Amino acid sequence: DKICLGHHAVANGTIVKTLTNEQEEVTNATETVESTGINRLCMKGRKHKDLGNCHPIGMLIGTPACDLHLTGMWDTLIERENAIAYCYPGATVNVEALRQKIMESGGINKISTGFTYGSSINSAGTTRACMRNGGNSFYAELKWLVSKSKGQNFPQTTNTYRNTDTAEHLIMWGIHHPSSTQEKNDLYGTQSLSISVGSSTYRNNFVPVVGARPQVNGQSGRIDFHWTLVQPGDNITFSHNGGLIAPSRVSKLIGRGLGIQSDAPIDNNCESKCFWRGGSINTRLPFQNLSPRTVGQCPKYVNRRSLMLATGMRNVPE
Amino acid sequence: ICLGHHAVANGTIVKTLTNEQEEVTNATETVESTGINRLCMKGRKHKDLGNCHPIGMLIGTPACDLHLTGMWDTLIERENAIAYCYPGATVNVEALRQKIMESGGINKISTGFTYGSSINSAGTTRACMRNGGNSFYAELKWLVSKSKGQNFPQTTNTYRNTDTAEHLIMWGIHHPSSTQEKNDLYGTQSLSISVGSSTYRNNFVPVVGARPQVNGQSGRIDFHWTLVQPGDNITFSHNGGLIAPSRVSKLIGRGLGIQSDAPIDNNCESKCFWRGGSINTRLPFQNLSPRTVGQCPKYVNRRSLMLATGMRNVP
Amino acid sequence: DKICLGHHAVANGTIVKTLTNEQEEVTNATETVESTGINRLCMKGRKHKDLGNCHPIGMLIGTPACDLHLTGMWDTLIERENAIAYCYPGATVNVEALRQKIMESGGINKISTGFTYGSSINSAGTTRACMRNGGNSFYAELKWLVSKSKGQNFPQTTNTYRNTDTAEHLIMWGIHHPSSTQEKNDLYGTQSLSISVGSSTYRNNFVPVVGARPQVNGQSGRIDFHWTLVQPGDNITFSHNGGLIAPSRVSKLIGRGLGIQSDAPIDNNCESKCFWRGGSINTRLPFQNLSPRTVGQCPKYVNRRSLMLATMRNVP
Amino acid sequence: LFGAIAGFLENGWEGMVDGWYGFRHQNAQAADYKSTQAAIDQITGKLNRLVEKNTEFESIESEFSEIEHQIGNVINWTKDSITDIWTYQAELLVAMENQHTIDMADSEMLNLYERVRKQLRQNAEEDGKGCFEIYHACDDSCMESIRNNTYDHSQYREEALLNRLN
Amino acid sequence: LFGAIAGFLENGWEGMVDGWYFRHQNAQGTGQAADYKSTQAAIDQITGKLNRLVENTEFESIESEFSEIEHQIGNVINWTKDSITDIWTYQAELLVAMENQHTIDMADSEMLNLYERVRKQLRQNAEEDGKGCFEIYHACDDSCMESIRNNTYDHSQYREEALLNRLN
Amino acid sequence: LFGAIAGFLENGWEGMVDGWYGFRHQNAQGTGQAADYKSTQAAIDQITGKLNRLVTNTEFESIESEFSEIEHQIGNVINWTKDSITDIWTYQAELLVAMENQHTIDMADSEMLNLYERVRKQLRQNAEEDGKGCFEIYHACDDSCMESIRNNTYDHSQYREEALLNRLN
Ligand SMILES: CC(=O)N[C@@H]1[C@@H](O)[C@H](O[C@@H]2O[C@H](CO[C@]3(C(=O)O)C[C@H](O)[C@@H](NC(C)=O)[C@H]([C@H](O)[C@H](O)CO)O3)[C@H](O)[C@H](O)[C@H]2O)[C@@H](CO)O[C@H]1O
Ligand SMILES: CC(=O)N[C@H]1[C@H]([C@H](O)[C@H](O)CO)O[C@@](OC[C@H]2O[C@@H](O)[C@H](O)[C@@H](O)[C@H]2O)(C(=O)O)C[C@@H]1O
Ligand SMILES: *[C@@H]1O[C@H](CO)[C@@H](O[C@@H]2O[C@H](CO)[C@@H](O)[C@H](O)[C@H]2NC(C)=O)[C@H](O)[C@H]1NC(C)=O
Ligand SMILES: *[C@@H]1O[C@H](CO)[C@@H](O[C@@H]2O[C@H](CO)[C@@H](O)[C@H](O)[C@H]2NC(C)=O)[C@H](O)[C@H]1NC(C)=O
Ligand SMILES: *[C@@H]1O[C@H](CO)[C@@H](O)[C@H](O)[C@H]1NC(C)=O
Ligand SMILES: *[C@@H]1O[C@H](CO)[C@@H](O)[C@H](O)[C@H]1NC(C)=O
Repeated sequence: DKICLGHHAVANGTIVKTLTNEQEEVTNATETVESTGINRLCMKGRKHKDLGNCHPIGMLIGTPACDLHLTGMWDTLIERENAIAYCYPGATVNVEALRQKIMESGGINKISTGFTYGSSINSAGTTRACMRNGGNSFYAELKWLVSKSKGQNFPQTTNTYRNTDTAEHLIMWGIHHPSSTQEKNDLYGTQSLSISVGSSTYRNNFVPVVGARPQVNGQSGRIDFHWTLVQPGDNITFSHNGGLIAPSRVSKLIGRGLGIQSDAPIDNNCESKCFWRGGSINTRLPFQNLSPRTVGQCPKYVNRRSLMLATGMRNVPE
Repeated sequence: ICLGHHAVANGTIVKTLTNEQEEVTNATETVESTGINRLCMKGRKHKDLGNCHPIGMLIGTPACDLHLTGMWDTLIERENAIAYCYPGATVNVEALRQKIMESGGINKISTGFTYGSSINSAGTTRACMRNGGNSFYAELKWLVSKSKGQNFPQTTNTYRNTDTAEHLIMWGIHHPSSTQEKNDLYGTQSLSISVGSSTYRNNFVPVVGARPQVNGQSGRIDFHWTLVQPGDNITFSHNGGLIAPSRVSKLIGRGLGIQSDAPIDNNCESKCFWRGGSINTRLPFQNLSPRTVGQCPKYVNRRSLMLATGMRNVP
Repeated sequence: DKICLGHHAVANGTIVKTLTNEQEEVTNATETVESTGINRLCMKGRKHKDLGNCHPIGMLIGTPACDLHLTGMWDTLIERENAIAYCYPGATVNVEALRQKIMESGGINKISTGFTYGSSINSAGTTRACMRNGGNSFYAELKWLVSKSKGQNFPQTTNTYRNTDTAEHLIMWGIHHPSSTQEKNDLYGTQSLSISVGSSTYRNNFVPVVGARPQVNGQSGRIDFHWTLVQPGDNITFSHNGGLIAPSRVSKLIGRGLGIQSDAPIDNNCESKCFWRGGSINTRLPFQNLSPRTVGQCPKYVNRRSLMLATMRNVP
Repeated sequence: LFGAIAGFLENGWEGMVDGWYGFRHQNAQAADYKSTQAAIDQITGKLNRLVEKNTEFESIESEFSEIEHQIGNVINWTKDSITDIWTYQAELLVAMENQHTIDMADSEMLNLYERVRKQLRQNAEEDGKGCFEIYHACDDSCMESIRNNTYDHSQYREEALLNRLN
Repeated sequence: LFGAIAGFLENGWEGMVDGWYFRHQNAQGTGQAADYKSTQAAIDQITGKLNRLVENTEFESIESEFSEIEHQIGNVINWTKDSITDIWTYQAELLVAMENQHTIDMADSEMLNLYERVRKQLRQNAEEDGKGCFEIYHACDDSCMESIRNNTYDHSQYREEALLNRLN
Repeated sequence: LFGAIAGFLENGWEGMVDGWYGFRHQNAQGTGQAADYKSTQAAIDQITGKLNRLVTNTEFESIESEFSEIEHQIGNVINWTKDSITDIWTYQAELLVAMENQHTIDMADSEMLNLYERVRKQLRQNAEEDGKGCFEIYHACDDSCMESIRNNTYDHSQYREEALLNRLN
């Protein structure tokens, strides 16, 4: 005649780690690190734009690939691995800043510069390297100004964009660097070329430079892109002897949105807020070990396979 | 004989490792809040710049005449401080500004540059004004031909640092609004300004273009600066466009730099400051501002954290 | 009749730190913060490379002091305080980025550019500032090009290096800047000078400039260095009227390495994984006191001289 | 560490699936509710604290385009240090709260072994087993009277004293 | 963790002042007193915790408040500072939670300890009802209760007269 | 936290060196000192468990040149980052050490309380406790019976009668 006080035990218990003991068996535990994430991009609850093979810069300049992304609004902007920025070979100055600025946006609106040109200017210049449909073409937001009659000197020109908005506008132009000392003469004439640009907050000048270069996309020439932010009430003046690739329209970045770099397939059933290069992560758990590098509302990444949080007493039986 | 613990009618609650709602007899908070919105400059030999920008000290904009020289253990910059009376920009402006803001003092040493009689150094603008009249940067001179339209003569001026500490030398380049007002000021010459020391080599060409009027001025003056080591000399070989240095600046020691629009209370001490006011506390954590300066407590994203100073309360 | 229960104590008790009491006597305690360092560089089990007075840039351009370090294989590269990069007074654009790039390399290889020059060009220009074997010389991986006749105009010239490797290549060229007009006219002629570099992924235009400056190593001229990466199956082209310091060989940074800037001399019988400016660190402790700037797989730097850890309450 | 588990108790009962803490008895098995509830509420309290913890972050480093080398190795060093810190925070967290977990799971056993002790009072005696010895015939009603926590030591002292001293 | 405060002591007394941790009955009347040593022992530990709390390396500015900052580096700074803030926040919550758990549980301990010194002192002469009260089987004048608080109490003095009451 | 170490055991035994935890007795023959293995070993094992936890690699490269100068802005943005990391880690070190020490001391105290409890339950009725850590033994205990208690072999029942008759008179 007696009474026994005891604790319960399981058949198969799980091991955890403590202050004083490694390999401490416990009745139950739950992990605090998530090692599994969805391969797909989970975009439910988020109105988003997918760029595919369109690079963000392209939106601002009008690369054919970005035709269906010249304007738009979005919670979330997704960029892909080999997206095209340039049809005509070139580069952009401080490109990473600009690209980031675009991924930090929640939409783009475009606005005519209202630029008009002299009769001695051919403002419909095109190129084999920038194809729309089957036709020779060019960047949608830019015009390649050449002298209407081959070989004459390009006239001294002046175009001033005037901003009448309550927000700043991003403006982008280009500078042509020909391949042959002939090409130059056939486009802008033989005169010394020069392209000054200037607003209340920006001053710069661009000399075109003929040089022997390898052909990229069947072109030895090069267009280098330059961009600045034009404040409300601010005007910006272009003064050019020829060489200026000049903006037809101008870009207003609008709102705030989450930029994503990835190649994961989009999915519209799954909910998430934390994204990385392959797939997405949604988990109650505070910690994670998939990606060291992640975007948005994300669980802190730790370099461990597992961290079991014990959910009960010591496991000890017969 | 019976045993028992105390209790109170009304208890303060604390978060706990297992319980987020645990009633306790008393407690104290571990975060600071609603700190003093003012600038506590007790003991600190400070210097309020007002409308004068840091760089303005260097180039001597009129707003900064009271700040051309001096010493200080704390430098306060106000939001709408004027860097340039004459419209322009500075190359690597942030590095200069931060350099100045970690400085304990500025001393001016005259360059000694002298000019021939075909050169006019007394050039001024309405953009820069003292006594309600046209003036210029008090530490620079604007060089133009004495005979309007003529050619600026090729000129050489070498600042020689004969100190035992490095000096910071600033100069300006003038980019004219139009081809006219260029010829007028410097002539029909091709222009060039090459600067060279034992540690620095750069070339500058004044550029002509149309631009909107800032401060009623379509011209531009961009600024540049380099360090000249002890026993090192620096040479300016120029043709027209150079805004020459008449003096040169030496930063002396360190000094804490504060950015703030808040008023200076001279009768309180502090170790910590942000955009508005100062923070004074023993507490390790605060939530007034993510961006602080000085011997500050850590910033935390919580409106409150309660530390139980007492046992669990059971009424 | 008693049976009793008790614990041990000692005469000397170790004071430790707790949550509720700053100074609690305890039987025994140990340190968790290392304060002692080797004072040597432990390169055993590491293929290492002590540069001496060879700055990593010099391995690219071919500075005399770096004659022993023009090509190599290593897993650890050590730079020294007295390293030379420029025998002839000049500068390099993006110098720190490039140096860090070299310091992350696990080897360098050289490849000829195959550049040739017409008989209006002296390819073998030298200087006093770069001594090799006794006598005037110049950067082992570059050629200084001047008119063969002390007065004549340097000829318009075009040289193209084509990358036919499966790996990126790191090309370096220089751009001389004479002190005077006289000097200028003597080296390249009275004509207006211009250099231009061009590839698929790169495009630049350089122009020499005459100005008066002080003399460094008895030289008032300058040689400003510039560099770029050149992708496989691509051409890089130089078009110059003179003033171009042209590459004779290009560099290929191979692999990964650890880059250590240290005063300490090498011990090739030490094993180690954590280093700093003087010496290295071999400990089992998790924290460290020696230096806030260490490199490699090192314990973490704490701002505390001592942090003692109790190994019971010692009451006597 | 309290005495109860991995101490004077040598074993835990696999048979008990109904609760953490239980009663067994020879007579002529059950589990206590309140003790289990007390011991599980606190596992759910830091399960609750753990599951909900985050600031919005953006992509400073880029995936598809080479970044400037100096800013890139500064970003890599910063990230690597934040990762080390959070890994340490993590391991410390789980080790601390596992320690607390087990120590408590011990404490909630002993707290109500000390209930039973002080309820039986002088009507029973402490053993090496941890499984109390009753000297008087308690039916399933007496034993239920132990577990419900209403009872009367008074009603049995006169009886049990006679069994302890003869 | 420990048993007393939330386990078998079923509430706290408000009337108690200048003490964290005594009530009797006897015949003369009822008097209430608070034990000095246990409470000071707990309070000292709490003060130690606070002093540990209130015991800062200087920082310069890295963001320009009043002017442009280069986008990319500014983003780097925002990421870094928000990250550090996140870490420090987590540390703050962790410290406050564990400090609170330790505070409460340690105070509970400090009660239990007194309960056990008293039980080991009264020895045979008394009994446990399990609300932490002790049943005294031999009256006890106010001076005797005072002796219980004082720790001057000899157990063998009342042992026999008490044992007899225990048995009958 | 537990009554034993700083409470009802006022002092420790310096003379005893074999173990953290021990038995000392007086009987008609003499007085003897011995150590209880398991009680000490548990605590030693948890201590060395801690030390084992105290002692992996992540490889960092230099971001600060020491022989070349660094750009200013990035330079002290880096000074800022490194000072912040250093503050974090030093704070971590102090917190870790303090809390781990508190747990260590209260652990040893717990092990002592466990030994005391084991002995008390083992002795049962035959002995009584003064609040000094010792047990008043009211039946004469042979040294063989002394390390009968120490072994835990000890059977209370065999002496049960004698102490009882001694107890009530
Ligand atoms: C005609 C002659 O040789 N005269 C002797 C001088 O050489 C010598 O003076 C020093 O000249 C220095 C510059 O000399 C070089 C150099 O760097 O070594 C000579 C190089 O062959 C020349 N290389 C090329 C490719 O042109 C090089 C170059 O022109 C400049 O470096 C370009 O900036 O210059 C230097 O200016 C010294 O300061 C100067 O004293 C004197 C003294 O030994 O004796 C003369 O008879
Ligand atoms: C040194 C010098 O040449 N100072 C001139 C100055 C410069 O020529 C000019 O700023 C270079 O860009 O111009 C000043 O006049 C400018 C002023 O002239 C008014 O008449 C006009 O109506 C205004 O719109 C404005 O352009 C000047 O004050 O800066 C005169 C000064 O002497
Ligand atoms: C931008 O250009 C406009 C016009 O060229 C300038 O604004 C004008 O303001 C003046 C002064 O009141 C008026 O005389 C004109 O009629 C206005 N024109 C128009 C169409 O609005 C404006 O000052 C320039 N902005 C800057 C910053 O230079
Ligand atoms: C680099 O130079 C080589 C050689 O001029 C170029 O490749 C040649 O490739 C083209 C087409 O691919 C052939 O028609 C030639 O016969 C090749 N020449 C030899 C000798 O192999 C290559 O196109 C250049 N790289 C770039 C990117 O312009
Ligand atoms: C003192 O502590 C160290 C570290 O734990 C240990 O090696 C040593 O054995 C201890 N001293 C004694 C006498 O045990
Ligand atoms: C500086 O100038 C002085 C006088 O002209 C001269 O003695 C000295 O050599 C110059 N210093 C350098 C480094 O050229």
